[PDB]
Amino acid sequence: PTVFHKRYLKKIRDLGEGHFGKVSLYCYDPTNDGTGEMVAVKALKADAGPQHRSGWKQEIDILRTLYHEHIIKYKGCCEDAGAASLQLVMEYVPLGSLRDYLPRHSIGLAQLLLFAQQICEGMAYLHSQHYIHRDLAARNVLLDNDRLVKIGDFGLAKAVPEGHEYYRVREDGDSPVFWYAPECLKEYKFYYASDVWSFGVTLYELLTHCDSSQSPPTKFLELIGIAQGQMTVLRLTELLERGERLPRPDKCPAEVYHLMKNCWETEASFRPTFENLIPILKTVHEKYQG
Ligand SMILES: N#C[C@@H]1C[C@H]1C(=O)N[C@@]12C[C@@H]1CN(c1nc(Nc3cnn(CCO)c3)ncc1F)C2
Repeated sequence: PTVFHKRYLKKIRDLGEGHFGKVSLYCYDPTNDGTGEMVAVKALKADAGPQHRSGWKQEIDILRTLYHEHIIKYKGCCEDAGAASLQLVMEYVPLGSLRDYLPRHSIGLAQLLLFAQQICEGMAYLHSQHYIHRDLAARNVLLDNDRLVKIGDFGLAKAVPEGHEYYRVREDGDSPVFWYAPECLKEYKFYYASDVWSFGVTLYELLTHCDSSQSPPTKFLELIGIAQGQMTVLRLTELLERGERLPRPDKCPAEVYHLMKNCWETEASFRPTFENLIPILKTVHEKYQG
């Protein structure tokens, strides 16, 4: 319900961008004095079509209904008269994404597992509200402080229809295929368990400290090759069905690699849920923290 008056919004810097949107850092100063608040403002590009505009209004509604310590805080909206929609105003998460932060800050295994646990808490909460994320990756996990992480973007999140166990996708060029389970790539169905697969890929990112040369697109494209025409996804699907997986990251314990592999079960029903992961991660964290 909170309305931001565009007259007090001063742009500081870009925070991220996608195909049909951009997130920017703004100082919202209704004075000019030191009572200024820093906010993350997400805007839909003016040239976006009806499918993206309807999806935008759904995204804004999704963030309004979500309130959890490991989910970015919705702050309000303001009229985006330039794009003729609304701008989603959220809290500014100061340390940015783990994708940006990890290659520059060598973080201990213990803090990595704490983040892993926190992502699961935020995800079990999202699944309890009957939503699927569809874009769980380290670029979407924001660092507030060294002991606090938040899921910071919901651009692809969808409500799971009432008497159904999955959502039917309709794959696009923006689909994060390298974080996707076989059932998403093949049958065009996204289950709650499909997010658990993406969590396994996010856990692999964290354990590689988000090193570009070890990234899921880099590692999978080395396995598929580049002279494959329109067949990257088909080749990805068949390597996954042969049981090929991203490798064990350097210094990753065998137990945590096994947990990653368990999130990556080909059969979606064999994967743990986010509720199952929480006491497991709690326990593996206490272990390493000690
Ligand atoms: N459309 C579209 C766009 C692609 C979608 C996008 O940018 N989504 C996001 C997850 C990114 C970052 N972001 C946010 N980032 C922050 N903090 C922050 C500080 N430094 N940095 C840059 C190093 O990461 C980011 N606080 C809130 C956010 F909301 C939201």
